[PDB]
Amino acid sequence: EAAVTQSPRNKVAVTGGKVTLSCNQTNNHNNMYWYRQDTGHGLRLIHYSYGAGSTEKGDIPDGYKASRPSQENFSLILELATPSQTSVYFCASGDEGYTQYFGPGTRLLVLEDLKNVFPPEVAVFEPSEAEISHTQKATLVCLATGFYPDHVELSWWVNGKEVHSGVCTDPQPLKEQPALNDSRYALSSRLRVSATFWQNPRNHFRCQVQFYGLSENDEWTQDRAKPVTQIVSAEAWGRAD
Amino acid sequence: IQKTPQIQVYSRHPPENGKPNILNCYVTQFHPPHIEIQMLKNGKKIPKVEMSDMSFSKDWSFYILAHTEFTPTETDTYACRVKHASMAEPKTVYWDRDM
Amino acid sequence: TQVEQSPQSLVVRQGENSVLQCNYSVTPDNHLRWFKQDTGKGLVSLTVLVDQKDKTSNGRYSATLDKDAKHSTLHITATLLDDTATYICVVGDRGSALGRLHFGAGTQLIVIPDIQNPDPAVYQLRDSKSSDKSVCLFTDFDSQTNVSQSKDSDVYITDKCVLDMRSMDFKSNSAVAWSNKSDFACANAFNNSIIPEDTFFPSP
Amino acid sequence: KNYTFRCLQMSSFANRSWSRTDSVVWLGDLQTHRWSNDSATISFTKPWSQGKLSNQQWEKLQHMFQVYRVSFTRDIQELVKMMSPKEDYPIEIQLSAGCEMYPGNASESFLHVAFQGKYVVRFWGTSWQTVPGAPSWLDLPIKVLNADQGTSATVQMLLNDTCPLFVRGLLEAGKSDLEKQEKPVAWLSSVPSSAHGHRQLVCHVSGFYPKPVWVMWMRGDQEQQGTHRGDFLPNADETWYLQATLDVEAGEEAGLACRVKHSSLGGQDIILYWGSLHHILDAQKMVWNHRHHH
Ligand SMILES: CCCCCCCCCCCCCC[C@@H](O)CC(=O)N[C@@H](CO[C@H]1O[C@H](CO)[C@H](O)[C@H](O)[C@H]1O)[C@H](O)CCCCCCCCCCCCCC
Ligand SMILES: *[C@@H]1O[C@H](CO)[C@@H](O[C@@H]2O[C@H](CO)[C@@H](O[C@@H]3O[C@H](CO)[C@@H](O)[C@H](O)[C@@H]3O)[C@H](O)[C@H]2NC(C)=O)[C@H](O)[C@H]1NC(C)=O
Ligand SMILES: *[C@@H]1O[C@H](CO)[C@@H](O[C@@H]2O[C@H](CO)[C@@H](O)[C@H](O)[C@H]2NC(C)=O)[C@H](O)[C@H]1NC(C)=O
Ligand SMILES: *[C@@H]1O[C@H](CO)[C@@H](O[C@@H]2O[C@H](CO)[C@@H](O)[C@H](O)[C@H]2NC(C)=O)[C@H](O)[C@H]1NC(C)=O
Repeated sequence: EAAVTQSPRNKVAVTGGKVTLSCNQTNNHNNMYWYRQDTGHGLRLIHYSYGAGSTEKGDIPDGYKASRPSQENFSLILELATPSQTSVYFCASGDEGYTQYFGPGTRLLVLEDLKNVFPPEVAVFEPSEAEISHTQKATLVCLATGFYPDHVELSWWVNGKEVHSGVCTDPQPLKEQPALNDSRYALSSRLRVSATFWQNPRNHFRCQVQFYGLSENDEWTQDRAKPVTQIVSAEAWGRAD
Repeated sequence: IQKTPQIQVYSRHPPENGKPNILNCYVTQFHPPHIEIQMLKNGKKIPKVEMSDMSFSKDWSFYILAHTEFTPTETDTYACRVKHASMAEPKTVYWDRDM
Repeated sequence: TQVEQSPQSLVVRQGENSVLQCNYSVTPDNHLRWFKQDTGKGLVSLTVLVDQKDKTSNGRYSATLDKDAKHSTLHITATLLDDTATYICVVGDRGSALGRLHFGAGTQLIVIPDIQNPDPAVYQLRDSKSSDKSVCLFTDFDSQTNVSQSKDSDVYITDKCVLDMRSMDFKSNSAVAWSNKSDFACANAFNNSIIPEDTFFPSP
Repeated sequence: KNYTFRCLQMSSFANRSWSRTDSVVWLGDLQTHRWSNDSATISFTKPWSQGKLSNQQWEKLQHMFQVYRVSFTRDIQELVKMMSPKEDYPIEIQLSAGCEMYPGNASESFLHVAFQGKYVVRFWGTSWQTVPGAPSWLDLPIKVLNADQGTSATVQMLLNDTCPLFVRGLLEAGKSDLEKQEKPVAWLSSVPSSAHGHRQLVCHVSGFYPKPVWVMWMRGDQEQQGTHRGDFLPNADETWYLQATLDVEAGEEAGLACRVKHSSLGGQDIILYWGSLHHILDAQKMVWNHRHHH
């Protein structure tokens, strides 16, 4: 019954650019908190507030500024973004009590330049006859490949409607060049149907991916297309033979 | 700053020219509790002066007792110099055996 | 580190019990909270222990607290497949807003389903487009079998993924392997992993 | 007859980083404990300061106070961030906790807090309460302090049960020191009055214990109604000093006497006559050049 909202859900930035992570609470909670979650650590406190106008330093405040303009909103300002600030940021709120109510989080990736930002390339691989014949089931494999950053959401859609049954998408993407840091990611997912369902030519299958990249505010000068927050897809139809 | 201290200088035993005694300095009614208290003989500070544990009364006013060994005479000067944030200059109070 | 959680990760069979441990050095220690965090999701509170010797329950979630040994343990009895998440232990140093929260690094819980009849096979699926490229699919293996990544930089191997085709009440694990090479054959794609004797390698 | 036990806490906050908490404990007019900011453990200023408590009971009580000292410091440091900038550094906090012991199995327990020299908050019943005429911006900090149920529960116990039990045994442990009788010693001196032709006759009486004393300027059976009873000044050896003043017209000194009544004397009051040869002999032993007089 005590909700906390954050904006944006995902963000890409250039080392040295201003970033503003927003938080909102409508519980009339006096105190608000900003944390960052990193692999190998717990949530570390960056800044906190005791009401409108107040902004107090947390345990890790270097490189961050905070702003509490009202009871509802609390901001985390990164006047000069750095790749060490690449983290997932959580917001909380509370009253005089000890309980803190957390927000959904905000993924922030701080890259050198947008030159290595690329959208994915989606391909749908058709089930093998050996599976159809042996298992009497059919798996379609989708491959969202050569994208950067790893901010994605893969989805399966058949004959127009979205499916969640028989679908399985990789939790984490895999690096194409794991040695390199700029490394473009790859993600696989599979939809398993009945052999009779795939062997129906009136059935159309589609794998569509959600990409969280560039904005209209981001300047682009490169020859190739602007890698903005996009939706790339690939399709396959049922086969009687 | 907030409150000015009250310095009171008195001897423990009846004063006698030549017999050793204890000279007390009772500083009271001061705020904040940060205070510099020193005892003087003629003009120079007494190099070994004992002080009580800084405390306060029921009216929330602070107090501290400073005391030293001394031999009163007809000519030797004795005083209690106190430095507090309430006074722009240190308030030194001499010992008057008849007071 | 003021809050330490053991083990770093735990794997359990669907329907079995899971015990998660929390040990801390936080002074003072007002309460201990246990959070559930799904991958990419926020922190959902499961239970809060406040007394020197406390015991709590949230249906399937039960927990203990010994403030003397500064240790708490979380019991998840009859684990569901939906319990696959990170469980975080937090210690508050005040019974009010004046207190600081001391977060543990979390313990990753992985709930593996039971594969009633393994049918290990490595299939080769070709693209719907006239591209000539293809993938390898290691599927229907036991949940005990773990997929090893590639020792070859030009070969890309995904991790095991359990799907559920609800209407057939059937669950199956799968991994995908691919390469932009000619030499690459599906029969020898997943050989870095422990392949069952009865694995079906259909010929193209 | 009725002994008040008080724990006095002196917390000084200079800025965001600098602070120090020093405390003293009293049982009547005798100091029992000392705890400086520089000291990890509480120190005894009497051999009976532990009371009837065990080395285990006292150590558990000690650790409780040890975490309280570090916690309080950060707690009020966070309350100034809450009120900010309504209240700013330097800040002075004073706590006066304890209990008074009355005849029978009964006592009244207290906890009074003074901010920037003025009494503002007390612990009463089950919660922290702002006193009448306290500033309104103390309401939120008190609401936040009252949210802490663990501190509230231990403070309730510490006042209701621990203070009466500890002091009942503290009085028994230190009976010999409290009931100790120290005989006063009196001497006479004179200073000029603020009024022309007048003299201020001073009767110094020092080194008496317990504190209750009777000092008067007499003229036979006549208590001189102009006699002024000074404040009780302490001695370093835990005894007391008090002086009684009498403004006389110069020439009227002959006949006067300083009479002092104390428990230690046993009916044998000190009758100190002015012009007596004992005073003449005494007066000559304390002569001086009067340099830097008042
Ligand atoms: C030698 C003599 C010792 C000298 C002491 C002489 C003065 C005597 C005072 C007697 C009170 C001491 C007993 C209190 C302890 O039992 C409980 C305790 O350790 N409390 C901690 C930690 O609390 C935390 O830890 C505890 C562990 O036991 C619990 O888990 C608790 O729930 C958790 O929050 C709190 O921070 C203390 C906060 C109280 C502040 C009250 C001050 C009023 C503010 C005035 C307003 C001014 C406005 C501010 C500008
Ligand atoms: C320690 O002693 C104090 C007294 O000095 C106790 O405080 C009293 O606590 C009770 C609750 O336990 C309070 O009673 C309440 O009264 C209201 C009406 O005023 C009623 O609505 C409630 O249902 C309840 O009966 C009582 O008012 C309070 N006394 C004061 C003066 O505030 C305290 O409980 C004792 N604690 C321990 C641990 O022994
Ligand atoms: C906070 O206040 C304290 C005390 O007023 C300051 O401490 C003084 O620091 C200087 C320099 O280090 C010393 O010479 C003094 O002796 C210190 N005073 C005491 C009593 O220790 C402290 O510097 C202040 N801090 C700030 C940032 O204002
Ligand atoms: C008052 O006491 C506190 C401790 O209760 C002092 O702080 C410590 O100072 C030492 C200095 O060597 C540090 O190493 C510790 O880490 C500090 N501990 C804490 C908990 O703060 C403080 O310096 C003292 N203040 C004064 C004025 O003496």
